[PDB]
Amino acid sequence: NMAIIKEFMRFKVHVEGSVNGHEFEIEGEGKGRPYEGTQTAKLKVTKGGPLPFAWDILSPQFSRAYVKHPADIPDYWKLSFPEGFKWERVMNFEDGGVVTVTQDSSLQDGEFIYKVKLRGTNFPSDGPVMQKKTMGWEASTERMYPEDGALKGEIKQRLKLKDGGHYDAEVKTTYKAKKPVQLPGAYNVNIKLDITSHNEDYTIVEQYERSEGRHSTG
Repeated sequence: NMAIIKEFMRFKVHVEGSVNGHEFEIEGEGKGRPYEGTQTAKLKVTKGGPLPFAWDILSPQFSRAYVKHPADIPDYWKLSFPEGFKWERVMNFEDGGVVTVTQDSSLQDGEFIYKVKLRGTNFPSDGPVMQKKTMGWEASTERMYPEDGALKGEIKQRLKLKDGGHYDAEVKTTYKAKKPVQLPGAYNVNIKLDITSHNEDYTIVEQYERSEGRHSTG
């Protein structure tokens, strides 16, 4: 797979979603160094803009081919190619907001292709998501473990707030290769996602993300 997952790779992403009933679409493209764990993306809202909610609930839904791993931890996402992988995620925010996501990752014409579907519900109208009071994610650690023939990850994820403090989410994701792939044992993925630029109404947004697997035993 080192022959097809090159040291520099591009991707395209399409998102269809709704948050508290507000429909939208995003198209974007990105690039990065899969073995170094780094990538950038530029996203454009193509339907439903400007979004009446915080961009930050969308940013983690877009790119698992770009996680650096030690040589002795199998990289489940890279090994799944050429066929690729899918994932499903649930985010429970502390004020009762919920985001559920499904995703398909494939490799076509030498680029990764990501398709995301998202449903956000039950965000309070006066809360930090619908009032756009958030200011980016703190760095996170996703605790990975194999279960039921799939790879699971759990995160206690924290969103900075305008007026101070944090807004918390509990996140669980199941990642599933489209063909049999060697599952890793338990380990951690450290993630930091930054919004590097955006226009005033967040209809054009650029991101940078660093993701690195680390042993949690040994």
